[PDB]
Amino acid sequence: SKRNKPGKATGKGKPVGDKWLDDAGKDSGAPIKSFDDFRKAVWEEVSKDPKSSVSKGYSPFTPKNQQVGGRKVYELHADKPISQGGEVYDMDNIRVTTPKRHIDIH
DNA sequence: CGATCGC
DNA sequence: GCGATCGC
Ligand SMILES: [Zn+2]
Ligand SMILES: [Zn+2]
Repeated sequence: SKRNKPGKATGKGKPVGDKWLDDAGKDSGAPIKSFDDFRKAVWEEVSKDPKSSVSKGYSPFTPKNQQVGGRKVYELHADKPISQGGEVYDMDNIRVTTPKRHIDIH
Protein backbone atom coordinates (compact mmCIF):
# COMPACT_ATOMS: atom_id res chain seq x y z
CA SER A 1 0.00 0.00 0.00
CA LYS A 2 1.66 3.18 -1.34
CA ARG A 3 -0.17 5.81 0.79
CA ASN A 4 1.65 4.30 3.81
CA LYS A 5 5.15 3.47 2.52
CA PRO A 6 7.32 6.63 2.67
CA GLY A 7 8.40 9.07 -0.09
CA LYS A 8 9.45 12.66 -0.81
CA ALA A 9 7.69 15.85 -2.02
CA THR A 10 7.70 16.97 -5.68
CA GLY A 11 5.99 19.70 -7.77
CA LYS A 12 5.78 23.44 -6.96
CA GLY A 13 1.96 23.73 -6.59
CA LYS A 14 -0.06 26.67 -7.97
CA PRO A 15 -0.67 30.29 -6.86
CA VAL A 16 -3.97 31.47 -5.29
CA GLY A 17 -5.30 33.86 -2.60
CA ASP A 18 -7.46 34.30 0.52
CA LYS A 19 -10.57 32.77 -1.10
CA TRP A 20 -8.94 29.48 -2.10
CA LEU A 21 -11.25 26.83 -0.61
CA ASP A 22 -14.33 27.95 -2.61
CA ASP A 23 -12.69 26.13 -5.52
CA ALA A 24 -12.50 22.85 -3.56
CA GLY A 25 -16.18 22.10 -3.95
CA LYS A 26 -16.08 23.05 -7.60
CA ASP A 27 -15.26 20.94 -10.67
CA SER A 28 -11.75 19.44 -10.73
CA GLY A 29 -10.81 21.13 -7.45
CA ALA A 30 -8.42 23.62 -5.89
CA PRO A 31 -4.62 23.27 -6.30
CA ILE A 32 -2.23 23.79 -3.37
CA LYS A 33 7.30 9.32 6.22
CA SER A 34 3.75 8.63 4.97
CA PHE A 35 0.92 10.62 3.36
CA ASP A 36 -0.34 10.44 7.00
CA ASP A 37 2.45 12.93 7.82
CA PHE A 38 2.35 14.98 4.58
CA ARG A 39 -1.32 15.95 4.97
CA LYS A 40 -0.72 17.26 8.47
CA ALA A 41 2.39 19.14 7.22
CA VAL A 42 0.21 20.65 4.49
CA TRP A 43 -2.47 21.93 6.90
CA GLU A 44 0.17 22.86 9.50
CA GLU A 45 1.56 25.37 7.03
CA VAL A 46 -1.98 26.53 6.22
CA SER A 47 -2.06 27.81 9.81
CA LYS A 48 1.28 29.59 9.61
CA ASP A 49 0.48 31.19 6.24
CA PRO A 50 -1.81 34.20 6.88
CA LYS A 51 -7.98 28.14 12.52
CA SER A 52 -7.62 25.83 15.52
CA SER A 53 -7.92 22.83 13.20
CA VAL A 54 -5.13 23.66 10.71
CA SER A 55 -2.80 24.63 13.60
CA LYS A 56 -2.82 21.10 15.04
CA GLY A 57 -2.63 19.78 11.46
CA TYR A 58 -6.20 18.60 10.82
CA SER A 59 -8.33 19.29 7.79
CA PRO A 60 -10.88 22.08 8.28
CA PHE A 61 -14.61 21.30 8.05
CA THR A 62 -16.47 22.25 4.87
CA PRO A 63 -19.79 23.98 4.25
CA LYS A 64 -22.76 21.88 5.37
CA ASN A 65 -23.91 21.13 1.81
CA GLN A 66 -20.47 20.02 0.60
CA GLN A 67 -20.43 17.26 3.23
CA VAL A 68 -21.53 13.64 2.76
CA GLY A 69 -22.71 12.07 6.02
CA GLY A 70 -19.65 11.29 8.14
CA ARG A 71 -17.35 12.89 5.56
CA LYS A 72 -17.12 16.54 6.50
CA VAL A 73 -13.57 17.77 5.88
CA TYR A 74 -11.43 18.76 2.86
CA GLU A 75 -10.03 15.86 0.87
CA LEU A 76 -6.82 15.56 -1.16
CA HIS A 77 -7.95 13.79 -4.35
CA ALA A 78 -5.29 12.25 -6.59
CA ASP A 79 -6.28 13.24 -10.16
CA LYS A 80 -4.25 10.40 -11.68
CA PRO A 81 -4.81 7.38 -9.35
CA ILE A 82 -1.81 5.64 -7.75
CA SER A 83 -2.82 2.12 -8.87
CA GLN A 84 -2.66 3.46 -12.42
CA GLY A 85 0.71 5.26 -12.30
CA GLY A 86 -0.10 8.27 -10.07
CA GLU A 87 2.66 9.68 -7.86
CA VAL A 88 1.47 10.00 -4.24
CA TYR A 89 3.43 13.17 -3.45
CA ASP A 90 2.85 15.00 -6.73
CA MET A 91 1.82 18.34 -5.24
CA ASP A 92 0.69 19.06 -8.80
CA ASN A 93 -1.61 16.03 -9.00
CA ILE A 94 -3.36 16.58 -5.64
CA ARG A 95 -6.67 18.47 -5.77
CA VAL A 96 -8.20 19.96 -2.61
CA THR A 97 -11.81 18.76 -2.76
CA THR A 98 -14.99 18.41 -0.70
CA PRO A 99 -16.83 15.15 0.08
CA LYS A 100 -19.58 15.82 -2.50
CA ARG A 101 -17.25 17.09 -5.28
CA HIS A 102 -14.84 14.19 -4.69
CA ILE A 103 -17.72 11.66 -4.68
CA ASP A 104 -19.11 12.76 -8.09
CA ILE A 105 -15.80 12.56 -10.02
CA HIS A 106 -15.14 8.97 -8.89
C1' DC B 1 -6.23 -8.69 -0.02
C1' DG B 2 -12.09 -2.92 -2.37
C1' DA B 3 -10.60 2.02 -3.42
C1' DT B 4 -9.84 6.12 -1.47
C1' DC B 5 -10.23 9.37 1.26
C1' DG B 6 -9.98 11.20 6.70
C1' DC B 7 -7.83 10.63 12.25
C1' DG C 1 -4.04 0.93 14.03
C1' DC C 2 -8.99 2.97 13.25
C1' DG C 3 -13.28 5.66 10.85
C1' DA C 4 -16.31 7.23 6.53
C1' DT C 5 -18.89 6.63 1.48
C1' DC C 6 -19.83 4.08 -2.78
C1' DG C 7 -20.23 0.27 -5.07
C1' DC C 8 -24.35 -0.15 -12.76
ZN1 LIG D 1 -9.89 10.68 -5.28
ZN1 LIG E 1 -14.45 -3.45 2.53
